[PDB]
Amino acid sequence: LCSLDNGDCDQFCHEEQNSVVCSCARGYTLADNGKACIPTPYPCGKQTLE
Amino acid sequence: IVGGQECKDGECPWQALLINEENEGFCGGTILSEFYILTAAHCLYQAKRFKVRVGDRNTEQEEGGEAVHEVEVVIKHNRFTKETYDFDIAVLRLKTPITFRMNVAPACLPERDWAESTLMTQKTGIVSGFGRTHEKGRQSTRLKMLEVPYVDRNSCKLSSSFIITQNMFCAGYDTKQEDACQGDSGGPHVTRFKDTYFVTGIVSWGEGCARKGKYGIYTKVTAFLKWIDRSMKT
Ligand SMILES: O=C(Nc1ccc(-n2ccccc2=O)cn1)[C@H]1C[C@](O)(c2ccc(F)cc2F)CN1C(=O)Nc1ccc(Cl)cc1
Ligand SMILES: [Ca+2]
Repeated sequence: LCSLDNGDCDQFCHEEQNSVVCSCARGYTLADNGKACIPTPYPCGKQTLE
Repeated sequence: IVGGQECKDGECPWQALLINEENEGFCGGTILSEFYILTAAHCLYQAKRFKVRVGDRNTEQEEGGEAVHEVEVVIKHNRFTKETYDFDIAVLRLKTPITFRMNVAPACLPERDWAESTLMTQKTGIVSGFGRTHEKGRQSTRLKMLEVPYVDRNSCKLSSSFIITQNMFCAGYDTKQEDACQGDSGGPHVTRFKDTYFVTGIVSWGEGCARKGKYGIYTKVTAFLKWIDRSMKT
């Protein structure tokens, strides 16, 4: 589950009812696939390109 | 930072610098949000009054991207003491909001359990700052960063002349001449996970800098996540 490559989550991983639940830090939203974290510019934790 | 490399454009955007009335950097900080900076409680004794500079990479010259913010509220952990250096943590509320831009952005605050199982079990973290580039040297002009291995907890209890509490963790090298140093205190230790950087430590203290058989000592942010959250709301 979360022990296997972070449950395939981009960020936070929890095991609820023996299944993976992904979540994201503030300023990100959880994608439709329930795994990717989508920035809502200058999201936390990203080096700046512009 | 002893050794390491220069932060190139945009590489260390969560770095804050606490500056004295002489506009001189004495400690670091981490950008948590537009209003809040993470630093060390012990930095608060190193200056009567101070401000926070964001967006700086070279202190010699003012390029244009830098911005200075005055401090509205200082929140120092009420259990810090110079005797132990335990609970070495503070949060600053700024009077005006940070404008995120190139070289100015926050690092992510992680969740406690995930951080401990996933970030702190990483091979390495990254520490940054404007501190000395050698033990006896002068404060650095350029912002630097250094990858520091996480260090086995028993390995670094054995190495320390002072008690390592559960609010601390060790990072760096046994004999390799790379470490954080004085002037880097208060600044970021972040851990990279899938190209996203989470704050994991606050540069705290060490015996000298880059010494053989000694490690860099950092405040364990995961021990204070609830305290940080509370400080940012109340
Ligand atoms: O303040 C310092 N050291 C210090 C302070 C307090 C304690 N300490 C720790 C626990 C309990 C009591 C206590 O005093 C230990 N070292 C300064 C002077 C320092 O010891 C020092 C010594 C000889 C020198 F020639 C120059 C120096 F700057 C190095 N310091 C420092 O903070 N280094 C450091 C900090 C963070 C990291 Cl990640 C790596 C290195
Ligand atoms: Ca500058």
